[PDB]
Formats: sequence, structure tokens, C-alpha cells
Amino acid sequence: MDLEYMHISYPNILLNMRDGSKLRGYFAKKYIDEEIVHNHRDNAFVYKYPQIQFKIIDRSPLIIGIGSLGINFLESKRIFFEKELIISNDTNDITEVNVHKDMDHFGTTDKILKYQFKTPWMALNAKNSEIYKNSDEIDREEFLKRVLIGNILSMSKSLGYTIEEKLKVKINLKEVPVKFKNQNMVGFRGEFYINFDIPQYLGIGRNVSRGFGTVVKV
Amino acid sequence: MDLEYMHISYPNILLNMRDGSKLRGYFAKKYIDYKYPQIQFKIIDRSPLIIGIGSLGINFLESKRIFFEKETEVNVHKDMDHFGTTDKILKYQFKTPWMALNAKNSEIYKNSDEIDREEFLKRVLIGNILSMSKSLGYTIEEKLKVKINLKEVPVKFKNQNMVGFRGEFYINFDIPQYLGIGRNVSRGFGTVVKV
Repeated sequence: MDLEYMHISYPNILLNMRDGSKLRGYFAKKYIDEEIVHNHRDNAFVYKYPQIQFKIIDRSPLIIGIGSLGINFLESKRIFFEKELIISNDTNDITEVNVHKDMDHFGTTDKILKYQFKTPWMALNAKNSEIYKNSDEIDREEFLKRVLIGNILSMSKSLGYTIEEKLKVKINLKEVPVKFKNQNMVGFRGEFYINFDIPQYLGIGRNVSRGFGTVVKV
Repeated sequence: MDLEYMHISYPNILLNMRDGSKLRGYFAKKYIDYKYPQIQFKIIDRSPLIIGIGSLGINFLESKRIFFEKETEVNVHKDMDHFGTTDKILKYQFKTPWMALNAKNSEIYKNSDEIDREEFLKRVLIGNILSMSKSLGYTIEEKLKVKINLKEVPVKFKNQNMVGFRGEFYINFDIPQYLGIGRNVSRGFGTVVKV
């Protein structure tokens, strides 16, 4: 598959992580109106992979739009020429902007690629949180290898790519605390290898919209 | 030993099995605010019922009953009844489903053939009774053994499917009425009633 993408970055503004929640927060109000950004419909939550995601990286804001659906909103409302951004409650003027856009490969590969997490992963849903906390660590390692396959399966579906070859994964990951919705869920930093191809800065796992689970090739 | 407890029940409102689902989050979440819940909200026969145990529980019940009113008739029952091992054997029934499977024990139970499942469940039941009795300050100094006739029943809880059990069981232990055992007891699961 070929996936069309566009990154938007504001290098002069720097924020702490995860003001990614707040970075997303601010676009959620100035753009309640079109709701790729907000991700809400009928006052009910939309259960698809976010084609607009807000991340905080190195250590300045990044906005990802994916596919024709994501990119076109990004252009249609002129976000890259955007006036002042505001975060709790302080105002940062947006003075210089770098936009990047291209389409590069997405899909299963017979060659094995190495990725790294910019942000915690948050691979554990509510039931999976619990299984993992009653397990020894050879087995923890085997559970996570299962979740990550699922995450690739989840994501590739909502983007209309069905996989007809076998995914295999190797992980070197170490556990890291993440506070989210005033609760102390668990997250992971680290490295992983896979016979799948991911374009840069895409997220996997839970809460990908707020910038969690951000991946880049090495 | 004597356990001090109190039921407060509201017979005139019958609930759908669906707004039955939402009332719990916010009430039990007022409840949440390494121990056995001394305030439990249960759904039985059904118009709401609320159990309080010990000084802590009775007081929550009376003081703050004014404050939880949701969406004319009241029956309170309240007393001290025995809690402890008995020299004769008693029969109980689950008024509400019993969730004996945590996430990892969820795992073992579906890995077993059905003779093995059944004595696996009696280990959980002994354990559940052991938990409850210590967290209420009673130490067990005799051998409990249990017989079970339980039926597996599908349970929807926290918007995802879990498995639970209905049925009847026997034990030489004494449980005051409407107490819950197992997981998620505060929210009404594992309610036992003597028969």
C-alpha cells in the first residue's frame, strides 16, 4: 500500500510531555466543528484509528494527518498558517512552521525493520492491565508481543489494509509510569523489530491521538 | 463472634436491567471514595438494597442516606448475626452472580476439563471466605470444606463480557444474610442468602 501523509511542526514553541493532551485539547475547541480532531459523534465516542494525532516531540509540537481524509482537513482549514496556540492557560505565538508531506510504503515486508518509541506505548487495556500484573516476566514478554501484533492489526484495518502474511515481533522494552485520566496506568519505552512497515511518527496502542505510542524507524 | 449489619431496601422502584447498569457506577464510586467492602450495593428481586457492616457501615448508611437519591416506601432490617465456623452444615444460594475468576484465574478455569474446574472453584470459595473473615477480624481455626452445585452464566460488567456463576453451595461456615463474596462485592456481586 502507499499511504499519503503530512506532518506539521511548530519548532519555536516548546512544551513539557504530555502537554500532548493539552495540545490536542486546544484544537478540540477551536475545531469542535469538524471532528477528525476531537474524535466525537452523537456525543458517543468514534471507534476507529485517529487520522489526526497530536504528539509532543523533540521537544516541540507535531500534528499528524493521515490519508486523503486526514491531509485534506489539514489543508482545507489552514492549520499550518495558524494563529497563536494556547496551553493551560499560557499563550505561545506560532512564529515558524515546518510542514512535511509525502507518501511512503505501508504494509507487510519480508525484510525486518527496527522501530523506536518516542513516547510511552500504553499497550494495556483494562483487562490486559490485570493479566500483566499477575504474571512473571518471561510471560510478560510474551503477552506484550501479542498485544503489539494486535495493535498493528487494529491500526491496519481502519486504514483499509488487510494483512495476508505472518507478522513476527521481537521486543526489548522496559516499563514506565503514565498518568492518564487521573489514574496511574502503565506504559513502555524501548525498541522493537518487525516484518511490517510503518511510516514515521505514526502511533500504535491506546490513546494514540494524544501522542502515545509514537514510532520511528532506525 | 457477632457481626453488626444493616439492610436498607426500597421495594417500590423496579429497574430495567439496563439503567440497572448505570446507577452502579456512580453510587459505587461514591463508595470507593487491602480490605473487604463494609458498604455494598446489591441488585436482588429487584428494587434496590444496600448493606452496611460494623460501626463504619451502619453510620454511612444512616448519616448519608439523605444524599443518594436517584432518578416513599422503605424497609430497614438491622441486627447482629453470627459470623464464623459452625459445627453443622449450612446451605447457601447466590442471589446475584458469583465472579470467582480474576484475570489469571479466568485463564486456568477455561484450561480445565470439567471435573477439574469444579474442585478448582471450591479452592476459590474457601479462599474467598478466608479473605472476608480476616478483613473482618475473625481468624479461622478449623478446616472448611465445601460442596458446590453452580451453573456458569454470562455476565456483562464494565461494558465487556466476563463469566460468572449461579447456583447453590454448602459449607460449615455461617454467613449473615445478603453478604457478598468473591470479586467486585461492593457493586453487588456474589450475594449469598441462606436457604
